[PDB]
This record gives sequence, structure tokens and C-alpha cells, in this order.
Amino acid sequence: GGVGQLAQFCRKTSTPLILICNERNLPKMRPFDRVCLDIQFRRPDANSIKSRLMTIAIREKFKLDPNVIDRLIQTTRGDIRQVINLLSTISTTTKTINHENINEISKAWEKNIALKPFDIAHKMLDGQIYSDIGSRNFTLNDKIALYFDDFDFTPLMIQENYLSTRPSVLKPGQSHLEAVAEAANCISLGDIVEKKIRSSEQLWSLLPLHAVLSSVYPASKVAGHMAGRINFTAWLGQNSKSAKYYRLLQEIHYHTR
Amino acid sequence: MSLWVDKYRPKSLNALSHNEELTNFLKSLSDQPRDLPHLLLYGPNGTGKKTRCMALLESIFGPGVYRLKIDVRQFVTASNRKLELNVVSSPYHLEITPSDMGNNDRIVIQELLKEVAQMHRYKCVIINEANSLTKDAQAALRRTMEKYSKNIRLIMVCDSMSPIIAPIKSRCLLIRCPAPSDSEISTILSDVVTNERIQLETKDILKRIAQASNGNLRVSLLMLESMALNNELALKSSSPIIKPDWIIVIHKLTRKIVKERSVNSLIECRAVLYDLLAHCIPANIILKELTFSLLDVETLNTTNKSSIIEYSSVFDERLSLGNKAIFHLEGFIAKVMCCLD
Amino acid sequence: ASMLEAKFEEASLFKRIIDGFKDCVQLVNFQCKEDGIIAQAVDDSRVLLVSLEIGVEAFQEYRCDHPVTLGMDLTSLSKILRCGNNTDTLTLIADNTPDSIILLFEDTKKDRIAEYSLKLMDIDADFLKIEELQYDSTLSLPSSEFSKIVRDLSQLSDSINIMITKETIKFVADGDIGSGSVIIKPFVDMEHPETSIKLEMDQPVDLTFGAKYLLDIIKGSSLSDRVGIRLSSEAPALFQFDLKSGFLQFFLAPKFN
Amino acid sequence: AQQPWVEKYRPKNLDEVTAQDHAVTVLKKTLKSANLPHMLFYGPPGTGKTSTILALTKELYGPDLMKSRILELNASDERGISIVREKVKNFARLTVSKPSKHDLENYPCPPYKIIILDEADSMTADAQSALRRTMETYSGVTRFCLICNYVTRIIDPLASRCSKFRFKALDASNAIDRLRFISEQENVKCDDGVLERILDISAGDLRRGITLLQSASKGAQYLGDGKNITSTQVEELAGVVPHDILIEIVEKVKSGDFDEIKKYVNTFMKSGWSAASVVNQLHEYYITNDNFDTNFKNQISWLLFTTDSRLNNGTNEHIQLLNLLVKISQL
Amino acid sequence: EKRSKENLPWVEKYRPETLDEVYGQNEVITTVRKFVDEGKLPHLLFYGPPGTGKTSTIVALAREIYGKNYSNMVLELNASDDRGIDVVRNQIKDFASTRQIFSKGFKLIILDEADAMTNAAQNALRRVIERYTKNTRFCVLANYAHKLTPALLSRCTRFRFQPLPQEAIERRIANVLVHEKLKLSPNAEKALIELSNGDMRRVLNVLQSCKATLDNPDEDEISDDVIYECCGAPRPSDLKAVLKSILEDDWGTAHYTLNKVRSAKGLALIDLIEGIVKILEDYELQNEETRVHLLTKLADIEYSISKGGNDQIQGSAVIGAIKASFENET
Amino acid sequence: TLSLQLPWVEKYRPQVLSDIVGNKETIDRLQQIAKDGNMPHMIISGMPGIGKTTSVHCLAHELLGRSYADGVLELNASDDRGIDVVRNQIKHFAQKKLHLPPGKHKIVILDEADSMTAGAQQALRRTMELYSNSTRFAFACNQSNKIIEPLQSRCAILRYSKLSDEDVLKRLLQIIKLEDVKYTNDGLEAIIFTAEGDMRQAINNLQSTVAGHGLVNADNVFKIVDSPHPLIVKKMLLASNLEDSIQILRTDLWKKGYSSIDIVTTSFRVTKNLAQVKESVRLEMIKEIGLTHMRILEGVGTYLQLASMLAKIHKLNNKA
DNA sequence: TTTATGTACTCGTAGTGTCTGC
DNA sequence: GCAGACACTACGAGTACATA
Ligand SMILES: Nc1ncnc2c1ncn2[C@@H]1O[C@H](COP(=O)(O)OP(=O)(O)OP(O)(O)=S)[C@@H](O)[C@H]1O
Ligand SMILES: Nc1ncnc2c1ncn2[C@@H]1O[C@H](COP(=O)(O)OP(=O)(O)OP(O)(O)=S)[C@@H](O)[C@H]1O
Ligand SMILES: Nc1ncnc2c1ncn2[C@@H]1O[C@H](COP(=O)(O)OP(=O)(O)OP(O)(O)=S)[C@@H](O)[C@H]1O
Ligand SMILES: Nc1ncnc2c1ncn2[C@@H]1O[C@H](COP(=O)(O)OP(=O)(O)O)[C@@H](O)[C@H]1O
Ligand SMILES: [Mg+2]
Ligand SMILES: [Mg+2]
Ligand SMILES: [Mg+2]
Repeated sequence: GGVGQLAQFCRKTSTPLILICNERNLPKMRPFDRVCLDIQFRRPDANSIKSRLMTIAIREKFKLDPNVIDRLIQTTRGDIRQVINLLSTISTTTKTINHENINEISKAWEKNIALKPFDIAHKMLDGQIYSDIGSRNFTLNDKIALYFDDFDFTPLMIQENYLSTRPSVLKPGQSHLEAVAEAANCISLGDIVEKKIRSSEQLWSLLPLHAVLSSVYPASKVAGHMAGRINFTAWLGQNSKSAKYYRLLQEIHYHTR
Repeated sequence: MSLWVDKYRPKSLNALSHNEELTNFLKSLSDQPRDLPHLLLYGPNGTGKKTRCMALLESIFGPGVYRLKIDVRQFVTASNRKLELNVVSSPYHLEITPSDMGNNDRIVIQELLKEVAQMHRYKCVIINEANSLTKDAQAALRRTMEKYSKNIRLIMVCDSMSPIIAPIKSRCLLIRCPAPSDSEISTILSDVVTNERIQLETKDILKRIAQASNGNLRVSLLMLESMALNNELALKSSSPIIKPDWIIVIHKLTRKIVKERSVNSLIECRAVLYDLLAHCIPANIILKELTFSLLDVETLNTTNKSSIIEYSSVFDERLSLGNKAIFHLEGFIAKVMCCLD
Repeated sequence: ASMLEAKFEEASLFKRIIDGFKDCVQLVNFQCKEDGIIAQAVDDSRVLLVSLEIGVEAFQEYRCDHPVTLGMDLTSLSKILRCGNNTDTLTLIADNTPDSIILLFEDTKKDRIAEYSLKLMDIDADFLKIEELQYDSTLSLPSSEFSKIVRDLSQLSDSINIMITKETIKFVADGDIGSGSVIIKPFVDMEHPETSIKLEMDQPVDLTFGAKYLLDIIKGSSLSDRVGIRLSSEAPALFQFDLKSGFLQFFLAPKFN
Repeated sequence: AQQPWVEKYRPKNLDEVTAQDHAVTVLKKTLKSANLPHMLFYGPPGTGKTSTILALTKELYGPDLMKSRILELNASDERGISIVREKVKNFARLTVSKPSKHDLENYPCPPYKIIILDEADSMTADAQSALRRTMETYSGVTRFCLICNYVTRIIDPLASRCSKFRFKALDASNAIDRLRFISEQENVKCDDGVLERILDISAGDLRRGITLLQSASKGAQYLGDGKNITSTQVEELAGVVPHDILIEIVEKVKSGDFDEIKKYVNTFMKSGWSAASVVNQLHEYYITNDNFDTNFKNQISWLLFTTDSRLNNGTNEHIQLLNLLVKISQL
Repeated sequence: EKRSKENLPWVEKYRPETLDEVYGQNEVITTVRKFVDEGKLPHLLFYGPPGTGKTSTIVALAREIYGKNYSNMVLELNASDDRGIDVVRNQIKDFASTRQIFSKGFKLIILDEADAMTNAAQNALRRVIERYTKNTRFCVLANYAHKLTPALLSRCTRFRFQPLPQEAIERRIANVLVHEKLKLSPNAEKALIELSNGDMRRVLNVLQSCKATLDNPDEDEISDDVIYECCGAPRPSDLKAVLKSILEDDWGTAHYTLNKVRSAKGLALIDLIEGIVKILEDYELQNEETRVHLLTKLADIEYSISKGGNDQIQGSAVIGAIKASFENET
Repeated sequence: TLSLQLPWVEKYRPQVLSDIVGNKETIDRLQQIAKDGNMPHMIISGMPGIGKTTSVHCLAHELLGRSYADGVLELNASDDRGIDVVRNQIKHFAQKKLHLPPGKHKIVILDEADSMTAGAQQALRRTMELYSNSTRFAFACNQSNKIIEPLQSRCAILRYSKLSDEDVLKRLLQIIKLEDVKYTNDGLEAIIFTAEGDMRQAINNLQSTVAGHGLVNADNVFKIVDSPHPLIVKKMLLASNLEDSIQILRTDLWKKGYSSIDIVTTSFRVTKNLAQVKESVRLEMIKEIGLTHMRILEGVGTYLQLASMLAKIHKLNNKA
């Protein structure tokens, strides 16, 4: 009950008090919703970091090329501390940083950050990854790894917005409705796979199969730009309300019996 | 109570003016109850299987089976989740249903049947809605009735035969409960109304109720009571056949599917399905009603009807092996839209 | 009447003897003979070996014509000994190659009589002829002193290293908190003969042992006033606790390197 | 008469099992010896595996040693991995009980105890993997008898360690002596071919046949006419569709006309017969007919198999029956 | 154990007590003997089908290296024993870190059926193996390799135990018959070879049950006929007749023939499906569509039978599938 | 029981940074860190057996010398690295005052760091951020995905790649010249092919072949150690003739003693890692392989199921 | 957020034991 | 010596992961 004690401290404190976390959207900081003055920090603009690295490079004797800082911030995803660590490590043996080995360094130090469920649905439903050219770098193994980040929300996220897009990967002679039906078939198959996974048998080696049948194949036929925008899953709320309604139905069934 | 469905129920086999052959068979069983085997009554719902079970129970021991009480029993599962399920017990018998969560009704069956078997020689254990068991409690039952039988007996009531596994079919006697004939429905409704105080212009209303009920006497009695209450206790020959709001929703969904075959109409179909699943409805019956309402639309072709029924069979198989019914139902509607378009 | 009879003077003796090595051993293989009763049992890790032996003089009456192999379980044995008044006189009873033994918990000397029985356990492991050998050193220190030293040193490191060289006992235990270096000089006292640090010398030894196993050894210090430790570079450590008529060894296996 | 005829006439001797002659002779010759292997009984339900194992245990030890040297587990009992790891392992590693003078003199007591795991196909694979080396290590002191009706659920190592005894289905030829004996003992008036009909309807089991015979005898006792039980009463009580309704179904199927077959299927399901029985009747009518082409028979055989599998999955039988009839009608 | 031998099944009675008594795996046995004579013994990993002689080989190896009391010097853990990561952290660590208690030798750890260990247990076992490998060797017996962590696979020397060939089964059968004073006809021996499917326990069990089957254990010889009633497997002549009736004869004759064959001595549709599969694999088919249809339909039928169902409908399905598959070829 | 000779895997483990082959840039950077002394926090990741933890140990040995007994705290999965009983250990070790050379710091080798819980890494976050002047950390995990992003935000990412055939061959030839065993180039290339860039596997196969036949010729190598079954599975799935695929299946997997579930899992992995055929075709191949996988896991494991899987894979591959 | 076992981790609590003290 | 104080092991409830 640490978060509850911290919230109760926030209600009653006679000293200045601040908190530092990373993800407000987690439900465990939900009580902090209106007990604190929220200040949001974002990804800084590349100009200030560029100036700081110019000062650091001219102070630490190694040469730095201005066009390289943009790609370093882009690949590091706005992580200034990791940028400084990258500069130090590169300057250990190769003090000169040019535009030749920029792609080598960017690929070697690329950060495989986890992805949020809405962004997971957006990347899964993007029509470029299933194109011929787009599959050379983003192979289906990367799609499985992207699913496995959040394996509890991706099957629910794909199902609720795979029918609210313009499809961009339609086969010739195939309409949008046919693709929707053929995706729904494999979603139904993934339901059965999940039921075998989460049962008494408890076959958890079947997760990679469920990944394909519930996220990859259904989104490989309806890929495209959103008709509206990605909506949060509603099956959880509908299922909760249905469970409570079932409980109240059982109460009146037993009372009148 | 004021409801007519539970006000006029035949207590004895003598009052069972429904099936002469089935009543005679039950009386044959009740003639020598010293060696009565485990039973399994199957048939369409609303036939009156539970009425036969209670009538046989009071024919075995005597009057007093129909007095009932409620005894909530606390049951603990994995971790410390509490799913206390009450049992509708009574002297001389015990009534249980798998209304508990299906994934862990096996423990309810195991410890409750072991508790009742600690000792008029046997106590009958009626299991309503036995087709809803999850093939795990049935495994316990296989040896439960076989090992202890001189002290416990089961009257295993279910409206369908397919989910019941082979050994349970093997060790239980099978009793068949056909649905009433339309003439018998009209006769029962006429006896009810003449014992009641509702005025009828012509017995054609009873025949119309029999036709609309489709062999289901329970919903027939419910609809007759609703009509009598709505018609100021005087039925009219021009009274429209009132349907359950569920049937209205299914028919509106079928009309929306038939007329508009776009993705957006599928979105409203999904919303309607979400509402219906929130409205305490099993997946099998809703898919069956949707399929049979789709096949009753006259603008279809025989090829479209065959495709619809084949995909309905496929997706019903999928329902029998799935957890979230919404995906299977949405897939079935998508396939229907693809075929009709 | 029964072939094997062993009536203890008091249930307290057997309770203490069982509780001496109950924790460190799960399966015990008693071997009753006319010379006495022995029990060679091995730990689950197969590192610590216990060799119980009770002479015929510790029994008020004893008679066993045929050798009997009583393989048992110490958990259930201790559970059986847990119930029953400690002043009562226990009488072990067994048949000719039986499936169980009978624990006569005769209350006081009359009235209440108990018939607790424990099903015999099929342990086919033969007794191991590890009696003794030419040990390099033979020291003898009071049980309380050794228990206190081991308990103090176990909090400082996970390994206690026992070193003997030139008539001197030295315990060292280097760890994270610190490094104990408890040392003992041998002596003898006529005033209090119980406390006397006896010693013998053939070759210096530097053998290291685990902490938990040494704690398991010192849990049995309540049985004997004196404990005798014998070490060798090519032999397991021996901890001979002297009993009223027999003994209770503890063959501990040292670590290497 | 305090018990049903199923358990009242349950075999009490190994010779009383009037089927599975190979397994019974093997078990008897093993009873003479002591080399009892880890058994694995399998077959259709009602073939007599539990009866055989109980008779074998009773003849091995006797009524006194049932409670001491027999451990029987079910799916009703908890059979998690912890139970297999502790309870079964402890009972296996315990030494055998002490046979008395009476038991040793009268019965051929062997120096081992049998662990019977009824309906063992329901255990998780992890529990079976834990059971493997328990079975292997303590072979000299305990015997394992796995009684499952599905082999495929039992993992490969247990099927390798356990000697397999398939229990053959009990058709009309195999198990007619038992039914005749039961009729003689119970004084049940019977027709000539009534028992053959009973064994035909009871597909590969004798428990169902005994239950059907008991029901028919009870009905005849109620009527009290002293009349032999005809095939009609048994056929009606068995729940199989009469030939008139099946002929009507075939006539509706032959003409096509989806609306007519749909209406007749609705009425038929209102009358409420078991759809598996209807599929069986349709199979024994269509396949044995000689008025149909080869290609039609291929397609209808595949259709009947698919419908039977889908029904065995445990689905709504109305839709499956309608689909099967419509698919047959379009052939 | 009780009453020494002669009260055990033939599976556990004829367990090899020496590395010379292991047949079939000549290369593995010779390599292991060379290893232990030259004094080097790396972390061994024995992989193979059930019944091929993995645990027998490692038990014989531990008996050869140590004395008679090999169990006093080996920490042999199995799936029956609890093998959580706490067990690895305490029992395995203590056994590997300490010195031998009965003589001067290296500790040996045998982990039979180690595929059942959890991922975290294998992760701990990785560093446990790699740290204390100076005077402790780990042996891992695994039937399944996909359940083993690739780090664990990359650490132990892999030995593959192939299914037993014909000669090894023949030699073991000859030894068993010599011991048991039993006689067996060569055709029965060939039937046993075909019935084994690479398993040795199946051979020993069938020999035991067939000796029990005979009225007179001596004198009478075990023929393939006795093998086929005792095991219950279909005879090859029955399979050939059924397949011929299906291929050439019409539905009435084929259905009657299959029913008669099944009801003659209680055959099951299973073992008959893959008997037919073997016979059809012994054919040459011009069109790949025949092979595709046969494989798919027979796999579906075998799956349905594994789930259970009506045997008559499944037999009709088998006949229909075969007859429909052998008409697309022309 | 004679004392066993140390295996060649551990006997010839490198003790200096020069002997590690492969990833020349990473090794040179580690050497420059070694002589420079300013070791930063780093996380080392890669496939198993390519020299991850040995580089960590060699760098720890080189940076600080006689202080190696107490100046480095090594932790692993065998130690119960939890949130509570272990935060105090690193807290004390980092707070421990030990006098080093001016450019050297204490090293905390959290070996096998991908197995730690989330809370342990959350505590390690501020533990690393506070005492960055005194102690430095060294994570060595097979997979870097388990490490949370705050830990990745303050660490130097050193990604090792699978060893090239030339470097493995070079170090193998070094081992042969130190051991003087007769070798043939065909046998060496067979060892390289079997190892698949896994160095410890190469050394173990070399050990087995040397001590089993004396000569490491290709025939002896293939006799002792089998070719990797992923390659056989990939060959089987890519064949054009169904009869050829069935024959490869039977002869190379069913008669070689491979479980059906192993074949199915390897086929799934090969299909998901395959790139020659069209993406959609791989999708239906994965779906069918998964259906066969469900059939195998439900209990029915038979040659017929694998044959049906291959038949349907050929149905999809040949485009009806 | 339902899932549905088995595993592992973490914390909290309740006693149980020996250790100081008057 | 009895009483309190003390820190220890043992136990129970809760959460989170499950393929690379
Ligand atoms: N061969 C047989 N001879 C005589 N009676 C038999 C035979 N097989 C079955 N029965 C009868 O079947 C009933 C009990 O059979 P069981 O042994 O319980 O069948 P089963 O093997 O248990 O089937 P399960 O357990 O549902 S798979 C008794 O009424 C027996 O008389
Ligand atoms: N090569 C062989 N030579 C002789 N007997 C063998 C051979 N392989 C197996 N056996 C016999 O098979 C019996 C059981 O096989 P085991 O080797 O003990 O177990 P396993 O072969 O390792 O199978 P798993 O994987 O442990 S279930 C042994 O007792 C032997 O009698
Ligand atoms: N580049 C290399 N140069 C020389 N030997 C190497 C090299 N890479 C690995 N080895 C050998 O591999 C063995 C130990 O490798 P490790 O580094 O311990 O494996 P690893 O990189 O830690 O992989 P994991 O994840 O721990 S299984 C020793 O015998 C080393 O000699
Ligand atoms: N012989 C009969 N005469 C009149 N009503 C009957 C008869 N049998 C059954 N019913 C009616 O059936 C209703 C009970 O049906 P029920 O047993 O609940 O069906 P189900 O078992 O299918 O749910 C009662 O309201 C009763 O009026
Ligand atoms: Mg049974
Ligand atoms: Mg083994
Ligand atoms: Mg490593």
C-alpha cells in the first residue's frame, strides 16, 4: 500500500513535495489523478542537445559533425544520457565522428523500446510492413516480437479495429468485406488456440501460434489507414458488465426459486 | 406465486396429462424403486422434464418432496477466491445446478457429492442443466455414481445430448421427453384459462399460441399470462402474437444483415451482439436463432441458404471450442454478408 | 510377545535423540541387532551423513534376536513423538519383518495406554561402512563453546574454515560483513574437567565447511556435553557427540578449492 | 434387489469376464506366477476394465487385504502434480503390508501392491512425467495399473513402460452369453432376436445392454401380461428412430426443396431424438443400400463422418443435422 | 525390492548392468568407454526416443566408474523429485561445491527427464554447471529438445540415441530366450521387429505377455499367430485383404469385408489405419493429389478416432477416403 | 576414480582480451577501456556461446589486479538475486570503501541479468545512479529485452554478433596447434558447419571427435555429431516434390529418432525465420503448422500427422 | 481487468525459541 | 525463577509470469 500512503501524504503535507515517475497511465498511479500538480516532460528539441554536444566535443578534444547529432537523437529516441554514453564509448577508440559510420553506430546502438498497445495496433495495421519492399527490414519475426510486448492486449486491440480501416493490401478481385471475413475466421481460430492455452492443460508453448493467428494474419489483410481512430478495447468493459448482470440474474433466479 | 407458470404444475404422475407412454414408463420405474438406476432425461426445453422428475420423486418416497429450502454452501478454490454456491436442498433429495463458473464447477461436484455420500435408502441428486458441465466434473461423476450407488442416485437433467461424454451416457439410463403436440398445448392452455378467469372469443388464440411457441410449453404459458394481463383479462382474436424482445432484436439484426451488406452495418451488428451478450444469452441459442431467422428470409436463394447453414455449422463447432463468443458470432455474420453480397 | 522390544526409561531420551538430527535428514534406516540399534542416514544433498548408535545400556529392557532393518521417515517419526507425555515410558515394538512398528506411549505406569504406529518405509540402501580411519587431527572442545562459535561465525560468512596447526585451533570465516578469526588455545583444568580443549597432532589441516550444515551439527549439541572433531585432508570431518551409552557422529563433507 | 442390474451382476471372478479372452488368460497365468507387469487397460467404455482389475485384485490378495495393498485414484480425487509427487510416491516407496496366516494359506499373496489409476487420461502431462520415474524405480515393490479409455492422452514414455492390454468392443457375437445368463437368472421373458437387437443398439458396451434389459424387464413387469419382450419395446426404449420416420426423412431429402426439409427437421427436432442416433440410422441405411452410385457413397460417407465428428465435439445438434441433411440432399 | 529377481517384469528384469550389455548404439557406447578410459568426461546430453537405452547406459556408466554402490556417489534427480530453482540453488550447489564423502573422485550429477525443469531452473543450472565443472560433471537425459534452454544445449555434449536396429533387437531376444528356456519361430521374430517401432520395452512386454499366453510355457514355440492375438495387432494378410477389397470390390463387398475382418478377432480401426498407411506408402502413385488426399483424410480420421466416436461411421469414412483418393489418380 | 582432465572448453578459456576472436570493433573498444580505465556501465547481449561472460571476466581481471579477490562482486542466477535480500548486498558493496588504483573502480558483474525481477532492476536504477563514482556494473544477458528501459538509459550497449567462420577457424587451428591432433580441412569445415557460429559447441564437437576417433576427418565428425536438424527441416519444407519431402522427413527425422513435437516446433521456427517465399504463403504455412502443432499437443503424435502437414504445406506452396 | 495451473517472489504475521534482567 | 524483551524460523496471502 505504498501508493495509498503517498497519496495520503499528498493530501496532508506541511513541506514541499514532488514525485518522479515514468508512466502516469499505469493504474497503480491512478489515485494520483487529482492530488498532484502534473508537470509533463517531453522529448527535447535537437537544437539544445546539438549545442551541448558541440560544447562537450570541443571540451573533450574529439571532433563531432553537426549532421550526426540529429540521427543520434532520432535513433536514441530523445535520451540525452544515452547520447552522452554513446559519445564517450565511441571516443574511447575512435575520437572522430563523421557521416560515414553514422549508420553503423545507429544500427549498433539502436534501442529496442517496448511499445504501447495503441501504438502496437497502429504499427500492426500499417500497410507498409506487409508490402514487398517493407518486409525486407520488418520481417514477421519482428511482428511476433512486437506482439509479445503486450500479449494480453494485442489480441483484443486487433479485433476491435480491424474492421474500421481502409484496406490497402486488398488482393485483386477481392473486396473489403471478403478480407474482413477472412480475418474474422483466423480471429475465431485464435480464440480456440487461446482457450487451449489458458486451460487445465496449460500449453504455453502455443503462444507463438496464437500471436500469428490472432494479430499477424488478421492484420495482414485489412492493413491501411484508419477510418476513424484506434479505440480502446470495449470487450473488457462489456464482459465486466455482463458478469455483474449474470450475478444479479443468479440472485433473482435463486430468490424466486 | 401470481405467475401462472409455477402456479399450475402437476405434482403427481396422475396429473401428468402430457404423455401417456412417458407417464406409463415413469410409473413402471416407480413400481419397484428399490433398484432404480441413474436417469438422464433429454429433450427440448420447456417440455416439463423437471415436472416429471419431481413427480417421480414423490412417487418413490411420498408427499413432501415439493417442500424446499435454500442452503448456501461455502466453497474454496485455487488461491482464495470465494464462489459460494447455494444448493436447493430438501428432505429425501438434493437439487444442484452448475450455475457456478464453469472452469471450477468440478470441485463443487467433487466435495458436494462426497459430502452427500457419507450415508428411504438413497438420496436422489438432481442436476439441472447437465449439458453445461465442462467435461471435468463429468470425469468425477463417472466414478462418483459407479463407486457409491447404494447410497446415492442421480437424476441428471439436460436439454441436449452432445456435450455429455460417452461414459456418462453409458452408466445412466436414457429417458426421452418429446415436446407437446399443438393440440396438447391448446388443451393445457384451455384447462389453465378455464381454471383462471380470462374470457376467450374463440379457441383459435390457443392454437396460435401453440404454433408460435414451437413446442415450448413454458414460454407458451408465459405468453398466455402476458396476453391476459395486457388484454384486460379478456383475450381478443385480433391480439398480435407478442414476441420476446430478444426475438425482436434477432429479427431486426437479420433484416439489417439482409438489406445492407456493408462494413458499417457489420459495426452496428457487432454493437447489437455486444448488447445481446450483455443481456444474459448463451451463444448456441443466439447463433441458432440468427441462422434460422436468416434462412426464413424469402429473398434468399438455395445456394445462399446452403452456404449460410454450412458456415453456421462451422461456427457453432467453433463456439463449442471457444471462450469469447463475440468473435465467433462476428465471424459468422461476416461470412453471411460475404455470401449474400 | 513381539520379537523386538525396546522399552526406554523415558520418552524424553528418544525425543531428544530424534530431534538432534531430525532437521538435517529426511530418511533414516534403523538396523536393530542384539548389540544395539544403529541408524545410518544421508542428507538429501548427500553431503552430511548421520550415524546414530544407541547401546543396550540406554534401554531399561532390550531384546532383539533377529536383525531387523527399520527404514523410516523422520518427519512422521517426530510427529508421532510430538504427541504423548514426555514423562511416559516408550516401548518400541516390531514384528518379524513387519510393515510398521508400534510406539507404546504408556502414560505414567498405568491407566492410559497408546498404540501409535508408523508404517515402515522400504529403504533398500545398505549401511555404509564409514567408521573411522587415520585422522590427521583429533580435538575435543565443549559443546557450548563450539555451538557459540559456530552461531557467531555463521552471521559473518557462508563458509567456516577450520585450521589446526601446532597445537592451536583456528576458525576463520571471511564474508561480506567481515571476517571472524576465532582462535582457541588448548588447555586442561582439574577444577572443571568438563571444559578442556584436548588436541592431537599428526599433520596440519585446512578444511572449509558450509555454514548451514555446521549449524545443523550444532543443533545436536544439547545431547552431549562434549563434542569431538577429527579432521583429515582425505576424509570427511567427524563430529562424535558422546551419549549415555552410544554416540551420534556427523560425517560432513568439506568443500574443495 | 437393492442395486441396479449393472452392478448386481458385476463379475467377481476373472473367469466371469466373458470377453477379452487374451487379457484374462494373461492375467490368470500371471496370477499363477508373480511377474506382474505395469498394466495399461484401454478400450471403449463398458468393455469391463474396472471389473477386470477389481476381480484381479480380489483374487490376488483377498477381501482382507483390499484396504492395505490397493490405492485407487480417480479424477474426483485431486490428481495435480503435487499429489503425484507426494502421495503416490510415498505409497510406492512404502513396504508391503504383512499378510496374515489365513491370507497366505488361502490366497496367493504376491509381494507387491497395485496402484490403480482409473481414468488416467485426464491427468496433465506434467503429472505423468513425474510419474514416469516413480513407476520405473519402485518396480520391485509396487505395480502401476493405468486404466484410460484414450491411449493418445497417455504420453509416450508411460505407454512404453506399461504393458498394453486392449479391451475389445463387446458386439453381438462376443457378449451374447452374458445377456442370456442374466436373462436366465432374472427370469426375463424375451423374444428370439431381442438380445441381438439389444447388443446391436448398445454400440460396443455391455453396461448399456444390461441397463436396456433392466428397463424392458421393469416395463414388462409393470404391464404384467407375461408377454415376451418384443424388438419394438426395446427399440423404443433405446431411443433409436423408428423406420417410418427415417423413411420420411429420406423421402424429404431425395426431393430437395430446402424449405420442406427445413420444416421437417424442425418438426423432427421438436419430437426430440438424439442426433447421433439419427446419423447412425442414416449411415446404416444409405451405405448398405445398392440403389446409389459409387461417387454418391464416397461423398455421403465423408459427410456423415464430418457430421459425426462435429456432433462428438458437443455442438448444437439441430444445426448439424440440418446441415448434414441439406448437404446430402444436394448430392 | 522383494524376492530378488523372477518377481519383476521382463522390462525391469533385463536391465543392462554393464556398458557391454547395451545394444544398438555402438558408436555412443564406444565413445563413452573411450571417454572414461582416457579419463575425460564432459557434460553429457543423451537424446533419443523412449526405450532406446539412455538411463540404462548412464546407470551402467556410473556403476563402471564408481563401485557397486553407485547411488551413494551420484545425485540422481528425476521429475518425481522436486526440481524447483530452490532445489538447484541448494541441493545441486551443495553437491557440486563439496568434496566426495565416500572416496576420492569427481561428483556426478544425473538429471533424468530434465526437459520437465522450468526455464529459471535451467538458467540457474547454466551457471551452476559452468562454475563448478572442475570436479563435477552433469548428465542430462532429455527425450524432447525443444523444452531445453538453448544455453543448456550449447553447454553439454550432445549424444543422440538412435532407435534400435534389427540386429540389436534380435540379439537381445536371443539372450532372453536363452535365459528363459523359451522357443520362438523366426517369423514371430520378424513380427516382433515390425511391432517394436524402435522400442525395446515393447519387445520385452510382448515376450512376457506371449509367454503368459501359452498354455505350456515349455515345448510350445511362439509363432507370429500367438504374437498377433496377444498384442492384438492386425495381421499383414488381413490388411492386404482389406485393402484389396477396398480398392477393387464395390461398397457392399468392401464394407462387408472390413466388418468381417474387424469382428473376426476384435480388431480396432486404429493400428489398422497406419497399417494401411504403411501399405499405401509401399505403393507408387503417379499423381501427387492421391497422396495429398490420402494423407489429409486419413490424418483427420485418425484424429477423430483419437478423440473417440462411432466406429462404424469411421470405418465407412476410411473406405470412402481411400476409394475417392484412388480415383483421382486416373 | 581418477581426477578428470579439465575439458578443452575450460582449459583453453581466454585470460586476456587479445585471445577473444570475433567482433573486432567491440574487442578493440574493450581493450581501449581496459588501458584507459574509465569503464562505464555496460550491457552485453548476443546469442549464447559467442564470448559474452568471458570478455567481462577478462576485463575485470585486467582493470584491477590483486584486488580481484574483493574488488569485484560477481552475481549469477545460482545466487538468489531478489529485491530484498540482495539490495543490501550491492548497497554495502558499493558503499564499501576499498582503495583502488586512481583509474580503476569496483565491478559488479550481474551475470545472466535477464532473469532478474522488475523490482530488483528498479532498485538497481538508483543504486547505479548514486554510487557511479565508486562502483560500475556489467550486465551480461542473452536477451536484452528483459532489461527495463531505465537500465538501458544509463548503460553502454555492447552488442556481440555471431562469430564469422574465419575467426572460429582461426581459434580452432590455434587449439589444434597447442594440442597437436591430426586434422583435415574437410573435418574442420564440418565442425564449422555443425557449430553454426556457436564456439563452445565447436570445442565440444572437437573434443568428442578427437577422443572418439583420433582423427577429425569429416566422416568421423558426421558419425559422432549429427548435422543440425533445423537445416534438414528447412530443406524438407522448401522441396518441390511431395514424395521428396516425405522421403526426407522419414529418412532424416523419423528413422534418426526425432520426436514429432520437435519436428513441428523446428518447422514453425524455420517458417517464421524463412524469407525466400512470399509473406502470405508463410502466413498460411504457419497456420497449418500450428494446426498440426495443436493436434500433436492434444495427444495424437504420429508419422501420419507430419505427412499430412507436409501434404498441406505442398498444397499451399504449389498454389493448388 | 475475465482467462486458469504451476512456479517463484514478497511481504506480513504469529508464535517459538533462547537471551538479560531483578 | 518468572516476567519481559528479543530476533529468529515457520506460515499464509497476494501478485505476476508463462518463447526464446
Ligand atoms: N466382459 C464383461 N463380462 C461381463 N460383464 C461385463 C463385461 N464388460 C463389462 N461388463 C459389465 O459392465 C459393467 C461395468 O463395466 P466397467 O468395468 O465399469 O466398464 P469400464 O471399463 O469401467 O468402462 P469405463 O470405465 O466407463 S471407460 C458391469 O455391469 C459388468 O457386468
Ligand atoms: N540398447 C539396449 N540394450 C538392451 N536393453 C535395452 C536397450 N535399450 C533399452 N533396453 C531395455 O529397455 C529397458 C527400459 O529402458 P531404459 O533404458 O531403462 O529407459 P530409456 O530407454 O532411457 O527410456 P526413457 O526415455 O527413460 S522413458 C531397460 O531396462 C532395458 O531392458
Ligand atoms: N571469441 C572467442 N574466442 C575464444 N574463445 C571463445 C570465444 N567465444 C567463446 N569462446 C569459448 O567459449 C567458452 C565459454 O564461452 P562463454 O563466453 O562462457 O559463453 P557465453 O558467451 O557466456 O554464452 P552464454 O549465454 O553464457 S551460454 C570458452 O571455452 C571460450 O574459450
Ligand atoms: N402434464 C402437464 N400439464 C400441464 N402443464 C404442464 C405439464 N407438464 C409440464 N407442464 C408445465 O411445464 C412447466 C414447467 O416446465 P419445466 O419443467 O421448467 O421445463 P424445462 O424442464 O424444459 O425447463 C410448468 O409451468 C407446467 O405448467
Ligand atoms: Mg472404469
Ligand atoms: Mg530413463
Ligand atoms: Mg556466460
